[PDB]
Amino acid sequence: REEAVVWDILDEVIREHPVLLNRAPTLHRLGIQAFEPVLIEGKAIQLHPLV
Amino acid sequence: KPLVGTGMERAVAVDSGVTAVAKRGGVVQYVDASRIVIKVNEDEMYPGEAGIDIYNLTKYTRSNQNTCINQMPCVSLGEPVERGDVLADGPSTDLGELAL
Amino acid sequence: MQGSVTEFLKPRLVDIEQVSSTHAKVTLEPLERGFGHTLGNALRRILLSSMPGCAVTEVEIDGVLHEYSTKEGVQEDILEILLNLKGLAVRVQGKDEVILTLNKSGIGPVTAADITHDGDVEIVKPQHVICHLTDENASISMRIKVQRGRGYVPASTRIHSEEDERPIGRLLVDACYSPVERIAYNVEAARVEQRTDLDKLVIEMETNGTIDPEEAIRRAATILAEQLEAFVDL
Amino acid sequence: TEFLKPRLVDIEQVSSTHAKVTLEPLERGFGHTLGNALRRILLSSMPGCAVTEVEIDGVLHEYSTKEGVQEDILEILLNLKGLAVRVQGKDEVILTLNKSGIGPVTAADITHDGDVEIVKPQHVICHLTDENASISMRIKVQRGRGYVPASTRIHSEEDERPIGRLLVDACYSPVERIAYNVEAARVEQRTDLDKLVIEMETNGTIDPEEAIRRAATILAEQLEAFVDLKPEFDPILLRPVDDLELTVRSANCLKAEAIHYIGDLVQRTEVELLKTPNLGKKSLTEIKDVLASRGLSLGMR
Amino acid sequence: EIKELLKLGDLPTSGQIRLYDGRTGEQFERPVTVGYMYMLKLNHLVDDKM
Amino acid sequence: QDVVLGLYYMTRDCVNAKGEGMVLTGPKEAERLYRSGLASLHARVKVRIT
Amino acid sequence: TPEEKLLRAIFGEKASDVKDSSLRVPNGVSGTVIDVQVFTRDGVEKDKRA
Repeated sequence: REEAVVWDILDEVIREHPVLLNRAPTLHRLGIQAFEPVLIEGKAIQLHPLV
Repeated sequence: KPLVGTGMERAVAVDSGVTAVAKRGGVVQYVDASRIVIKVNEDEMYPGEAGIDIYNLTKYTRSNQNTCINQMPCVSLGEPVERGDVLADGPSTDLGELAL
Repeated sequence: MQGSVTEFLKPRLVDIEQVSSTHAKVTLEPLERGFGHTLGNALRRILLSSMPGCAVTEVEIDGVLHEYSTKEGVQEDILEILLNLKGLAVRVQGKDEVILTLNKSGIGPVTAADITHDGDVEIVKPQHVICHLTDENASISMRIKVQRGRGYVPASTRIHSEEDERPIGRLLVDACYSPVERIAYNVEAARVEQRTDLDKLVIEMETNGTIDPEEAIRRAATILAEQLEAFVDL
Repeated sequence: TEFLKPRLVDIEQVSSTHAKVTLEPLERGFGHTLGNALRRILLSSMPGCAVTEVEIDGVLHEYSTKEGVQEDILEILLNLKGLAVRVQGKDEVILTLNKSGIGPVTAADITHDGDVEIVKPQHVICHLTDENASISMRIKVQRGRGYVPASTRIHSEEDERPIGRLLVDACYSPVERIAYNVEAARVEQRTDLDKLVIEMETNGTIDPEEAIRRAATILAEQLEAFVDLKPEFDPILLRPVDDLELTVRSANCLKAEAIHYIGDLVQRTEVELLKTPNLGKKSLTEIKDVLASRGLSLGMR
Repeated sequence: EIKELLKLGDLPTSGQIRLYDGRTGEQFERPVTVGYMYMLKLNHLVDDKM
Repeated sequence: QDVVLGLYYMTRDCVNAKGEGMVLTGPKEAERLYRSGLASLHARVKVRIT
Repeated sequence: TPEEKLLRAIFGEKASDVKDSSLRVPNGVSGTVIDVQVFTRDGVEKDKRA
């Protein structure tokens, strides 16, 4: 039951906790790169357009 | 309707049975979101037996994973229809034309 | 109690030309180079979003359990009726929630006039199409609920506000609150006797009828005064 | 039913000139309603003072060169725009810079004292080369609003004056930079909220805290005839102490005691007018005489 | 014959139009193309691919 | 692609079109200037760079 | 587990012998139930709802 106190605590558990992303044809070492997460209220995953 | 079209979109909606097309043409006796009944009105079946036709226009059933297939009446009651024009419309079709 | 400094030219409201019950042309003559371009876009954004409005939010229909069924003798299925109720042009006099009942039988369309009228509720378009009864014995009865809100507040937003909304016959319908569709503004340098550098901000506006241009501009402008209020001090 | 106001007001001063302001809880697009409206205010429509006219000896046409000056005329017009000017009460003040000899001739080398306050005395203006060099000029400052280009003044010159008037663009504003961010605001109820981030840089004419205040107050004076639903002051009290026509000793007394307009002299009791330097009874009887002659008094509130 | 249909539609014969921002209300320096592209929503939508 | 065509527009001098040699110090003027109407990007004008 | 066995003789045993295998709507999706259906085995007591 997403009780809105959990959300604030989720912000604390991801604060300086990186999350590595990865695309399908992993050709070179840059095909996996870690990021810091920013919680977004959508079901899509958002990406920096430079990487 | 697709504003910029090709002209083919009529024969695509009607060839696939997704739309309910008139079997023989008369004047619409009764419409409903549930079914459509039509008085054939001219040279019906060889014996003089029960001129009217009845079309049932399936509604709100699931498709193959997972879209929604239903039909709607596109004709108002008391309107003369000839054989072979859209009586009911299905998913992604607009009175004869295909509209994805 | 001093001082400090000041300058000229506050704006004022002039001829408000009504072209119809929906289209209107407000004009503000005493304006700068200047604020005719500063206020035009800063008024449009507040008018187009943050205005109060009334739209249908819940519709209970008798003999109708879920919004995907039909009803005998009705040309349109239930979802189509629910989408004709999103476009109800209702102006409520002094409440935030009015339960409008609608009963009508017999072959023929069921327009907005066929509602059980109310003294508090003016209907801006009585010619609105809601139904099409096709059987002589077709009869429909529903308890529409109009509410007062702002910001489109769709049905999925308000399941957390259930609080035991158990009634299964109650169809929840999306709000489309704000009564402003288009907002244009022109600069059109103004013909003031002196001070040759003065423009008149000409706001064209097309609404749904449920709000008059006068209070529409004033509620919108007042929001800015309240918003800018926290800017003076810090 | 109604709207919400910004709560988290964080002001980080990168300097007394550069500052960023962030205001977290804000509704949809209001981040841009205010941010772009306050931008169009500070960038153009604001008080402040800057150089508008220059008159230097010998240089008349084509922006000719003055002997013994490192920078030609254009590179002098440049440094003059960037003069932090905050005037006491004057809507036109003529200043003169007279200085000679090798070295930089800054803004401290101008005739100071006392109605104009320069905030940058080490503002580099010119550099003279040889020992026998000397420059002189009459600079005409004006208190205005906006950024008046030299093109608009000469094109529509209804009645201008002779040579020696060199037209410079009016930096008629304290604002050197205005930008705003959007930065979707996380509030525990709704996700689609804005937080306005105002990055502002200014000169010494005014600080960011009062520039934003004076800018938004200027916006609230607008639309005042529209709110659903204090005045007023007097026109003479708004005038400088020069209109009382008193002695030069009593003029510097009000010049040094920070008495700009008569609206401040008229509301200081004689108790404080005896504690003013170089204000005996000859400078106090002169005050109450020219004050009682215009139907006004001394020590009011 | 497309431009001939922009005439009789009382529209610019270029398919280009001057749009303003709405953020700033300022004008976009170049006149952009504006028109009606028949579009469809595909399958492959999220709520299934997450 | 997207961000580059933008920086190619922030460059690319144009024949004198809302642009004269009205200088200031430094980069900060072009931002006070360009908004609004004074006068355009790609305007062919000197300024003091540090 | 003795800790569990203690917890039931603390709060009232009611130690059920039947598990749970209900059909739960999968987390993430949500809508309205528009029809149900039951095909009871040939020769079993057709349920109330059946």
